[PDB]
Amino acid sequence: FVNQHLCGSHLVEALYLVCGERGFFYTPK
Amino acid sequence: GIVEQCCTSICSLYQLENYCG
Repeated sequence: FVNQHLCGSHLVEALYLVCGERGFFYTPK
Repeated sequence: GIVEQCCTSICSLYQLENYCG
């Protein structure tokens, strides 16, 4: 599911699923 | 940043994991 254009909430959802308990940082700049 | 690599271009697992904690 990660090899596509991921924008907005879809990108944050992908980070949430991939990173799991590691957490993540979202910096759109 | 992540938007340029994953939204305006096609994302990858490597790129997403760059931003995990």
